[PDB]
Amino acid sequence: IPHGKGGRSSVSGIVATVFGATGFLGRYVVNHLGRMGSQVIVPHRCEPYDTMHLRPMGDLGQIIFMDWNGRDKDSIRRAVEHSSVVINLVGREWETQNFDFEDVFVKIPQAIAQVSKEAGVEKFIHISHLNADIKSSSKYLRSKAVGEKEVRETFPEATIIKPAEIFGREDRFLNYFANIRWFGGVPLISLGKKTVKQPVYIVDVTKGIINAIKDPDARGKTFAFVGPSRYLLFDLVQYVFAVAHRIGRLFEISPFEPWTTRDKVERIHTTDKILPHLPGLEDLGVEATPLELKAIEVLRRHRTYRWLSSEIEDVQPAK
Amino acid sequence: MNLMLALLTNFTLATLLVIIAFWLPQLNVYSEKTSPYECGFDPMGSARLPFSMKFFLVAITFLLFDLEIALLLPLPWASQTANLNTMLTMALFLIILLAVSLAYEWTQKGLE
Ligand SMILES: NC(=O)c1ccc[n+]([C@@H]2O[C@H](COP(=O)([O-])OP(=O)(O)OC[C@H]3O[C@@H](n4cnc5c(N)ncnc54)[C@H](OP(=O)(O)O)[C@@H]3O)[C@@H](O)[C@H]2O)c1
Repeated sequence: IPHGKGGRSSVSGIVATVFGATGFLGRYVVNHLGRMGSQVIVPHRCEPYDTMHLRPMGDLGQIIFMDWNGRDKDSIRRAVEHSSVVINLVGREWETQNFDFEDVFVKIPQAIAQVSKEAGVEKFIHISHLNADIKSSSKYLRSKAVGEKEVRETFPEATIIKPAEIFGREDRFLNYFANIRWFGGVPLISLGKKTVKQPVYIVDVTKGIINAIKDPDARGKTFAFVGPSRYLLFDLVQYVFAVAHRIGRLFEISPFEPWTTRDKVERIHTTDKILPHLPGLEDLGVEATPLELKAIEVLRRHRTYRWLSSEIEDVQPAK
Repeated sequence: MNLMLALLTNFTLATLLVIIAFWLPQLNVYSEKTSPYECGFDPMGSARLPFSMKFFLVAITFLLFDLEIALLLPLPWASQTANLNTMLTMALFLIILLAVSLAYEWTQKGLE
């Protein structure tokens, strides 16, 4: 039950449990739950120090930390016992040299679709992507579609979310570009055919959740997040170099956290603008943010003062 | 032929240790907030570098006292010599010729 103003130090009824919550997507969620105030039980894998910038979000006794491996059952059956909602965003990029990567999107969202489901939770939420299609792409992009399909068997009403591609503040998607101060700028693959996707702004995706977390009546009704205005061009890569003007890893360096001479060069250019009958963002209101307002901020190289911004795009066509 | 391999050892050991500190163990692609910070423990300095007169005369004055020590430099080689009344009375000239250049400037230095 709620009480008083929801500024800080209130009760607000909900008791979430947000798995992951260290990466760019999982962290920025917990910031908006350390405002309205709630028992946001965040468990973390193996990181004592790398989670320290998360503590001045929970007021005093709001958040709480636990350690958990993920494959073992009861390590994820001990935190899910006292909860109201539980959302999932676990996962990564490329296959690691210890794990198997196949069932990690199958058994592990099912390992927390175990007695977690039975114990009395509600509003269990998973994530998707706008390009995860069971047609022959990719090793990561499909086998996420296994997680769309093989985990849908349990919890027949979830509101699994299907956000668009994200541009943000500390992300990897747009930041994979303009970090290519290198012996050449090679696009994918010297072509501007299907560029670009829908770069939704990360504040909207973390505002969609917290409007769905007490919506009500949003269970089973999966959602797909609208992007900015409107499609975009290959001019994006030219626009990135327009204004730019050309955790827990190791002690010295981690010798393998690469740029992946594999599927990753084409894990983003397979676009597949999916079904526009999905409800999917504006009805999960209210949020609609462009790119050309929030583009100055995260792009940051050695000029640092002089921008003189005028670069834009028409729509582009098929708008 | 080691003079010249007496120093190219010393500089390739020098440039070795800097790139195994500036490069290698470094690469800060994580959070690495290089935002507007790093401004040398301050903020934005909208002023440029202003001229300071009392810190220009210190440059020129040294340069004109630096020349005639190189004239004064071959005094130990001017010992094992011929006619030495010339050698003594000319060696005393340059020092006084350096000394007067003090005393004229010494009546106006400024807060140096
Ligand atoms: N919606 C989108 O547009 C989009 C884009 C890219 C990726 N994704 C996927 O959607 C989620 C977004 O995550 P993100 O953007 O914050 O990047 P992220 O680096 O994948 O962060 C997610 C967290 O999951 C952790 N993790 C990886 N393997 C794990 C395992 N076996 N067990 C427990 N934790 C594990 C990661 O490292 P730790 O174990 O150290 O915590 C990380 O902290 C991820 O699942 C991601 O693969 C979505």
